[PDB]
Amino acid sequence: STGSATTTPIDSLDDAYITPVQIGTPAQTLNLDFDTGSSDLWVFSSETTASEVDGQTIYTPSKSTTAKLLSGATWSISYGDGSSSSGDVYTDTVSVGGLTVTGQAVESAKKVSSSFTEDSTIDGLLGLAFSTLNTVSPTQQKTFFDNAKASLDSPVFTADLGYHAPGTYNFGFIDTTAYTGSITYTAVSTKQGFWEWTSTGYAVGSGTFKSTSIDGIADTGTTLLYLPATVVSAYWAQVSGAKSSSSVGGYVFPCSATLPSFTFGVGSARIVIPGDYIDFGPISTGSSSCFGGIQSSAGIGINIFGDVALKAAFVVFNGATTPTLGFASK
Ligand SMILES: C[C@H]1CC[C@H](NC(=O)[C@H]2CCCO2)CC1
Repeated sequence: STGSATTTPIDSLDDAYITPVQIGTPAQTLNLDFDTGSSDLWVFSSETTASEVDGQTIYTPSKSTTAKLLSGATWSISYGDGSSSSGDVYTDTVSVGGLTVTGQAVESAKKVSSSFTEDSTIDGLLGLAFSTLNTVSPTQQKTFFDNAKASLDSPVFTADLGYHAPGTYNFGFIDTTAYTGSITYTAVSTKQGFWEWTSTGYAVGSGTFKSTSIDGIADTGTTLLYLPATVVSAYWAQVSGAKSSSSVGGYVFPCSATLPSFTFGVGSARIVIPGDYIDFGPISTGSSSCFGGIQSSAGIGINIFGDVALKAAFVVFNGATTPTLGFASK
């Protein structure tokens, strides 16, 4: 089997991407944030504290003839951005782009933190990291991909995120029309539960490539590119007037600037992030200070190849017995 679904930016800045997902019988379609940096499929629901729901579409398990309470199971998750959610668990039928999993754990939120409430466009998350990170207790649950994997034509999924445009998540096949040149594959460590890999270096604009190992995670659920402070300083030094602002919470730059590109290495291959992809717009409405899309990972504890990097590539998440990651230009 295979599946193919379009993923759409939630706003004009590509702050996140939402993908429609069918849950239950008859189908209830919710728009979920596919997150390769976590491993829970959770949704706003009829069980979510009423004051914490503000415009989201909810899953109502009592209206699904295939929903079953997973007795005694609870979940609770906290993300790197400080947000959180928790609740109980149902199993139900879940379909993405024509690919169906029966008996998928659907984690129903009883509580969500304010950032979730305040984002009316995201109805929940669909985790695509390794199932070892799943938070369900006392019986850990599998991700949608892990459940689907044995049925797929090939044990892979791909992320093809757009810049200020829709893109595609495919399951079970590689669309050879969706990228240019060849796909370069690179090793993955699953020791922390992430799609963790080592970039071979970077360049800023038309500058020379610096060969240096940068360990980080491929994370579709993180907006920006978080890299070591040395790398990030070298980038922003090429933008007149750019500075790190403790009050704003990272590097800002004059909105009048033209940003240089940023290149990252994948083995001997190179992925170029155009300068425009690094512009996250005014820090506040009407401001001439703009927020940068490349930020320091110092204090996070891990480097994160988030959407800013991933959207510049066609990315293969290879879930073979020994997982790997592939990157192609597009
Ligand atoms: C238990 C699991 C729960 C999900 C966590 N994911 C994250 O915080 C994301 C945001 C940035 C890095 O990846 C990782 C631990």
